[PDB]
Amino acid sequence: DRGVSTFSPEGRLFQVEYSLEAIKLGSTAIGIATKEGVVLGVEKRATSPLLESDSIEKIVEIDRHIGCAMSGLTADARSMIEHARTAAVTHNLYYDEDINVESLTQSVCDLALRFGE
Amino acid sequence: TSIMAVTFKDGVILGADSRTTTGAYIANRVTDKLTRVHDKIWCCRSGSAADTQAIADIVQYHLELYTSQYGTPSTETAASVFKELCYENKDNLTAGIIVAGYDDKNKGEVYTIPLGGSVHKLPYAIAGSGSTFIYGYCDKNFRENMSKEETVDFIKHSLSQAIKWDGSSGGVIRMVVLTAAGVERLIFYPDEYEQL
Amino acid sequence: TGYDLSNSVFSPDGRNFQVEYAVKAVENGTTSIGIKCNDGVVFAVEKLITSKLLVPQKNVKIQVVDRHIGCVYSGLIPDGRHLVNRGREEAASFKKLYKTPIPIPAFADRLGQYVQAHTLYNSVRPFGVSTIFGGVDKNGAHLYMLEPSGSYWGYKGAATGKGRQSAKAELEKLVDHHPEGLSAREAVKQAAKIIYLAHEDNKEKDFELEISWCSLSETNGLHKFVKGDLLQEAIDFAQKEIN
Amino acid sequence: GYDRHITIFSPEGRLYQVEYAFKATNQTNINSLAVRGKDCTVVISQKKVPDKLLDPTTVSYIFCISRTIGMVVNGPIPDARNAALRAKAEAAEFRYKYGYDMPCDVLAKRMANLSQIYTQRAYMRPLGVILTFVSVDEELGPSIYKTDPAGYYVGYKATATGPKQQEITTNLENHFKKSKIDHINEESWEKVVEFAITHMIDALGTEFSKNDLEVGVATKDKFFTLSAENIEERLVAIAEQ
Amino acid sequence: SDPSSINGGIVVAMTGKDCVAIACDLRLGSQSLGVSNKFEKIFHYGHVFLGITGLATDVTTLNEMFRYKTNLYKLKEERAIEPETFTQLVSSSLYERRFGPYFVGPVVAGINSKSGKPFIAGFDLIGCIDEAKDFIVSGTASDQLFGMCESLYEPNLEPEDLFETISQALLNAADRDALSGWGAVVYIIKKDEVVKRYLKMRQD
Amino acid sequence: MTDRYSFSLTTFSPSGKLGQIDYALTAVKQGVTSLGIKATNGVVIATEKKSSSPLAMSETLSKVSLLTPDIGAVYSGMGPDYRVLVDKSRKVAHTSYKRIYGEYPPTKLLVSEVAKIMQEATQSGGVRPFGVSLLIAGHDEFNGFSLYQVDPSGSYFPWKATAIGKGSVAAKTFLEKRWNDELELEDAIHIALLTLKESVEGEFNGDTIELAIIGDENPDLLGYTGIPTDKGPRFRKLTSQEINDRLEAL
Amino acid sequence: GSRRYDSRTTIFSPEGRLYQVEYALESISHAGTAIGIMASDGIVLAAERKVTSTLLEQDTSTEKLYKLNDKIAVAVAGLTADAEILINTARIHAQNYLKTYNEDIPVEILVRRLSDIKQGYTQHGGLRPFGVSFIYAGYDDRYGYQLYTSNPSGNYTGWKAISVGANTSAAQTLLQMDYKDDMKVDDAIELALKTLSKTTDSSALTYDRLEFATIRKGANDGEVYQKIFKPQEIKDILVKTGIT
Amino acid sequence: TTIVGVKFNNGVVIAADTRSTQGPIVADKNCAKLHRISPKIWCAGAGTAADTEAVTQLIGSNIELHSLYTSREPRVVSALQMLKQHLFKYQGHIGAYLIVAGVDPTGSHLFSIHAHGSTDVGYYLSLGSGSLAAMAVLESHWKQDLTKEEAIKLASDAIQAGIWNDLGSGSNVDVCVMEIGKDAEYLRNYLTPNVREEKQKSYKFPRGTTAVLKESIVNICDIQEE
Amino acid sequence: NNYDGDTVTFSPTGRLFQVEYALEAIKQGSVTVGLRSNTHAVLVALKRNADELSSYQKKIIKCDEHMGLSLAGLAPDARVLSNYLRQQCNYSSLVFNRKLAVERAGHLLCDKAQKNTQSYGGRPYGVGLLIIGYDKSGAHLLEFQPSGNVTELYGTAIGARSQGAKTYLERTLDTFIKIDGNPDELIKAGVEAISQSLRDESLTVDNLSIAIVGKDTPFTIYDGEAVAKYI
Ligand SMILES: [Cl-]
Ligand SMILES: [Cl-]
Ligand SMILES: [Mg+2]
Repeated sequence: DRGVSTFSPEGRLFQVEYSLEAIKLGSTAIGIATKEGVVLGVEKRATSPLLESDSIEKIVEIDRHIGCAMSGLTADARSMIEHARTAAVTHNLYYDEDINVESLTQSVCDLALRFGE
Repeated sequence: TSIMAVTFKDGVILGADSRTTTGAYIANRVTDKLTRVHDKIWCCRSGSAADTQAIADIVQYHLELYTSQYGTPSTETAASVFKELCYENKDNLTAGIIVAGYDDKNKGEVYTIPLGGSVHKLPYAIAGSGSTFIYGYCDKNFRENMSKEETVDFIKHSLSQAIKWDGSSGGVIRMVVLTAAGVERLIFYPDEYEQL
Repeated sequence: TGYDLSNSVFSPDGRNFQVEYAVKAVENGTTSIGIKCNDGVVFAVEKLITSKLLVPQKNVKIQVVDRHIGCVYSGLIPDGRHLVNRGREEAASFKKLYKTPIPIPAFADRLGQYVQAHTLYNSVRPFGVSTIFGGVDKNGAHLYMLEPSGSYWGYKGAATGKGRQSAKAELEKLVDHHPEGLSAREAVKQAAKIIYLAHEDNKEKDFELEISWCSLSETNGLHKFVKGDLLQEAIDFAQKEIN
Repeated sequence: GYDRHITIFSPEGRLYQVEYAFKATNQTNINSLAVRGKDCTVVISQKKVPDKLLDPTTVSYIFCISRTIGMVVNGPIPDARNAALRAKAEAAEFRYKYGYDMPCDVLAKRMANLSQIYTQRAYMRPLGVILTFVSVDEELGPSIYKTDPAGYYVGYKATATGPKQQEITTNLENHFKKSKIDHINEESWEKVVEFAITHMIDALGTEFSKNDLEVGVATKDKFFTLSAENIEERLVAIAEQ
Repeated sequence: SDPSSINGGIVVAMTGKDCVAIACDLRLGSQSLGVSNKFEKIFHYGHVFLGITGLATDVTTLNEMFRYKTNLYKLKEERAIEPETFTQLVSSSLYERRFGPYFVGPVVAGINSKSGKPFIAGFDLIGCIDEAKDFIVSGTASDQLFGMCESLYEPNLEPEDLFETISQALLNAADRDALSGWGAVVYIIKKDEVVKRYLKMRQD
Repeated sequence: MTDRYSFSLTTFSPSGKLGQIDYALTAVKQGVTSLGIKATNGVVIATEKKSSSPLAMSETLSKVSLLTPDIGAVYSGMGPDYRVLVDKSRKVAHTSYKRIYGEYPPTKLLVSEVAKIMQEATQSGGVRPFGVSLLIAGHDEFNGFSLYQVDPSGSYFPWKATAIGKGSVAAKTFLEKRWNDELELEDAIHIALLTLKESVEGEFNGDTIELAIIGDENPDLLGYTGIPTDKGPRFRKLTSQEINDRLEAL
Repeated sequence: GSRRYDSRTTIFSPEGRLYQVEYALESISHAGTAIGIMASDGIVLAAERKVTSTLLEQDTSTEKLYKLNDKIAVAVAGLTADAEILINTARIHAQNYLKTYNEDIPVEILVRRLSDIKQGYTQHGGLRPFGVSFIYAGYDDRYGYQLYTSNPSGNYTGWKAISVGANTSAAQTLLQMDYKDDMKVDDAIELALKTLSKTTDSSALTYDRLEFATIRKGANDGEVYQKIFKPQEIKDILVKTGIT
Repeated sequence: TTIVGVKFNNGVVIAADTRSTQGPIVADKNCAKLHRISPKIWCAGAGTAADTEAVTQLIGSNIELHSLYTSREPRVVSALQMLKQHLFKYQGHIGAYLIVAGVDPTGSHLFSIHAHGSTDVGYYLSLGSGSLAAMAVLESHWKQDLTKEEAIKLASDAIQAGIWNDLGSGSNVDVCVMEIGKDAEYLRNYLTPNVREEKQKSYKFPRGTTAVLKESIVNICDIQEE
Repeated sequence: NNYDGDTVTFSPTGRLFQVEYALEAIKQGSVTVGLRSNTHAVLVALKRNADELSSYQKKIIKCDEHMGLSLAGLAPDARVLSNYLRQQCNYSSLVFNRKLAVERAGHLLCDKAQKNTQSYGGRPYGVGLLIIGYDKSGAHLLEFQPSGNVTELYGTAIGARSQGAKTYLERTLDTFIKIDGNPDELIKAGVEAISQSLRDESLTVDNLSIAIVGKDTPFTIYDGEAVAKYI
């Protein structure tokens, strides 16, 4: 077939570009940052009325000072959240402090390109 | 054990006794402690017989493989292979080895490798438990560029005294002569060397 | 067909097309040469000045292995560096075990086997470089040239890259006109000339000359770069011959 | 059609990669020959130095595997040297483990088994070489054993390898039909080399100078290659009768 | 501390005319404390009998191990294992644990179903085979058993006579050992019938 | 590097065929004819020594191989594949049996081990099947004399008599007419030579035919005396002369 | 690299089927028919050897019926070599269970273990599945006499009467017609042979083309006996039932 | 244990006693200490009994496979090398002290091997607890150019010296002769100088002497039909 | 075409297409400029934003007190390579108490990128780097390409429209090399150089990113109102 980590002639990774198409099919999530706080909101999008909507968990706590909203193949997010929570708590253990939001985000993004064969 | 290697004008001569002991019992009275690792590179073995045999067997294998690829190895190269084994496995080995060989370019060379795994290039070398009794004699009587007959007498007299005083040394005196002419084996029996 | 899509696949000819495609990368590269002299070897290479912004004498191409071997190559520069890194590991382990510095024929096979190994599997790509290398050992001077296939031979003179045919012709003249041999200082002068003559194949951009040498008399059997007055002397000799 | 790229069976029960490795064997365009004397085994091979820039002393397809065993290769030099290095390692290991020099036929079998593995395992390609091993074995006497990319091997009275092997083979066949013996009835190896060169000249129909040939000789307890001057002396003796 | 004398026990085997006998005591203890008086040490895999003395956990473990191996042997070979072959299997299995051995003293007894020849054998804890013609002994009272067997035994005894000889050898040896006794069992084995007798002995 | 072929190269096709096994059997069909016949007091296995060149010494190439003192083997198909199988077969006879039970394995169980090795080459990653069919003749105390065929798939069947390779279809028909349950070993050797002559084109003599038997114990071939229970190998390879003697009474 | 030559044995089709499993089942449909019939007092296992020869040594031959332990046996349909790999694994599993719990392994537990091994080859590893279907005939003290079948997919089911291999559609119809719950072993023996006799591709059903076995409590008092029928015994039961 | 090896004109002979001990107790009175590595290569073993047997079987197995691979008769130096490398690897923990001898295409050979991996060459050798008693005899009576008959006598005399004078040695004398161009003859119980005298009394008991509690038939047969 | 499926495959003309496609990713990236004198070395980078609400992607990374780089292409690949440099700079300090030479830093990057171009399974790096530094032999500027090729230069530029800045530096070569002991004038020349690669957009306060290292100047990055001076 073809490599999973293959570059296209335009200089983009095929698999990364295809995963972005899957995210476009996902339910909407919106975030707004202010000086008084940051707001996160999501569309639940239940597939049927018999589905108990409160079980749809698309907004998630990472730590007391960090939250997270998701969109796309939401099953894939569970291991990312687990890593984020571990990273946040681990840093508190090592340094007796809250972890910077940027540093937490960077830790999550390090997982992204760890794919291959 | 009484072993020695002596360089001279035409090359180098190795010498050794023939006694192997298990405490005070002589397990072998006709042992051959002069062993061949290459055509004109031989060694004298002292210490554990098992360890020194295993080492010499490996070295012979390395130099056989060296020769197949890069041609005849130097005596220094042979000493380095011995060293690498004795040094890296110093905790588990008890081996005191003297390496001696003949090149046409470098002529006769002698390297001694004691317990630690250090290497020492010398004009002549002595080793083994019986060597202690002849440090004085060998230092006083050694000369550089001796003749073959002079060198044989020097080794014969030296090992004779080492055998006389050391209980772990005895039997026959074996010698191996390494020159451009070839490889000559010599042997000297008690009745000959005791009366010296 | 499809035999050329994968490395280590024999075609119906009995050929490995992937190795033959690696040769095309070598032929695309700059010219590099080697000259065996009386008591040593001389290496020279063409460095294309792509821009004025390149710092002169800084982007060094010729590489030393151990202290007595020089290596130069044409083709994919990174592939050559990878090969030299291995050569340095091979030379280090040889000296570690056997004490003496690695002989040149011994060193030649170490590279040869390694390059040849990269033609045995489809999981690896062949080397995109032809490497000219050599030096002085106990048995004297040796010059070698190693191809992507792993093939190598000893040489009196060697040349590879885009200007290899021009160079080869010049080397052949030296072999005929000097059966008794060529001196080390002569070989440096001739090396400069041959690179300048071979530059006609890369005549669009101007270039920078780089020479090195190992000689028993001139460098005590150690690899050194030709610098300063001796380099300028060779450039002047080269410039005089083209005019 | 990926059954032609890796070593798996085609519908005809064939291994195309093995067959193509046989074709790589003749890429060098060199012919070799091996014969047995009373006390010796001689192997000769064509030497071709096309480039004037080459150092002719380094151009060789004959290898000294051990003190007793020699090997001539028909095929590209990279694969040739690969096989040579391995055979040298195997011969040395054998001596260390089992306490005696590896016989010629046993080494041939070992290398043949290695070649067989490449015909069965997909990730390893066959080597495009035919290996001819020669020695004077201490049990079997003068010995010639030849290995190919298929993993096949067999002993020989005499043998030939290369583009024009068939012409050489028939020439040798016809000689042994006359003499009705399995070897060259000759005391000295010098005359056995002269026989080998003479019958190659007759078979190929070409004359040879000292630099056109390469000769290897196996005697009891050593194998050695002849220099250009040793071959010249051999060519002079042939011309004088 | 000494593994071979924590639990205690003995086994003895003898040959007779077209028959073999194997016997063991029934004691299992924790040093001075007697725990069980029903701990049999003789097992059988088809027509091959195995007695094991020593550390009781290893006795149990080895029985389960040889049951395992003989059941597979039978499935593949389509026949029951013979004493000569089983003897080699025990030696193999024990020597594979050369530097971490089972602390046991096995004894094999049986009759070859094809030749009809009586067969006994003994082992040390690491595999060494003792293939005796007369008798084999094992356990904490092996010295006692050697003395009894070497004096009482005579060749070519009939099954009913052999029973008396082996029973007296065991009983009198066990009574001179603090860690053996508490009951005894004797197997009398013929080519196609096997009788098992529990002996009445002193319970101290 | 690394062997990155961890996947099967033999797979089921839509029709349910395992292609590589079928193709391996085709390679066996092209191979030289070999046969086996079982008698009351022995077994015989035979094949043609198809010499690749008259300069080649065909004695050095052994198509009939001893696996144990009482078990022999012959093949049809790819010779190199056969050679490595014999090496593995001899070794597995020791490692998986003799070193455990102190005796050589019975014919059927050694065959089972060989079959296992050939099955694994049919399913394991990055390998092709063995391109050979084996005929394994042998004797053991409890099963007596026996003859087995082993195919590239790993399947094995016991035979009274059979043939494999080039002219197997004709040879099996010839054996059906001649075989009975009262054959002595000499009668089986005679029938083997008759059957093998049909598939051979050129020279037919002791030097071009390879033939071995599993018969009586050979104390003369044991190499030592002093142990009554050791009576010698039942496997014996017939000499060139011994074959020619029986070709006169043919 | 190597990806080029990978068949990808463990993938779904667009329809949600496992290619290799489906093709393995196609292979098995050409194998000799094997039948299992469960009765109140025992179980019968019958199976047809594939186009044999007169020169095949039958009395020492075994291609269909195998013994897993004293209580459990299997009938094979497919590649014999593949089956023997699994059979030896099953024999070991039974002995492991016996060593651990000191009790004979329950039939279902053994079946599930083998079926799980087959499943693994369809989900991971990139290897081809085993081209084998089993009929398990066994007894234990929980469920008594039991018949199971497993196929390359690793799926297994329990049966009163079942066939695998060739002509199962025709065979299953005939069994469904004449089978009754209060049936006995002697009657089940007759049913098994009559079904093979009608579904066979051969001209006539003879002793040399059959393997036969029974698992009976017809053993002296409360215990179970496995009987692998000999050639002469198969010949006699063929005359008794009136087929030859 | 007393084991010896003696070279002679056209071959080599080895011999051994037949006692096995467990401290001061005799475990086996007729132990077999002469092991066959290959048809014409036999070794005698002293030390740990299971070790000498196992190490001999292993090397003998690998020698057989080697002989089949090379299509050659095995050599003594091959067995010697494989043994010493194995024993050296286990740093003496495998307590096998061997005397290896045999004939092969090279000639007749005699070697000794110690548990730590050291080998020795000789015309006459002895190992074990009775090696000093045996070597005393060998040093007194050995000569160059011995005949087969003289060598067997010397070897068995050396073992007897151990049997009588060493408490670790006893019972019978085993011999193996390996002559060039001949089959090796293994002479089990070549000498039997320690037969037990007749006992003064018979200790056969009256039937019914032993007290029994229970009886029962043991089922050794398989599960039955019907 | 048929020879661009993976990095292990040469084309019939001896080209490695996967490496060339990785080189293409750099051309899509935002422009960045590098230049040096004898005393100082300067990096100037045009940062790119996603939209008006988004931040401007950082282009410059610090590797040590005396070394750092600017990136163009896949930012995560620059993080992997800069992390490797940080470790190598750090290994040199801890083991040898030695600041890593800029030339040797380039050799290490070359060899790391190369392994990804000759092996199956992996992929080439999709980023180009401009490394500046001041070591024992003065100021240095390097250009890294993911093919493995590393080049020491007086000045250069990589990314989209980088040819304009590269020409300007080629004219100004004789002027800016002489700017010794004057950091502000060297930055001015760098800001004027990167301006030749601009179209439509101009240099704003949160758009521009500058870094400098020199004789008595640790590697420091300037962003925000710190670069308003140079606009
Ligand atoms: Cl020694
Ligand atoms: Cl092999
Ligand atoms: Mg009490």
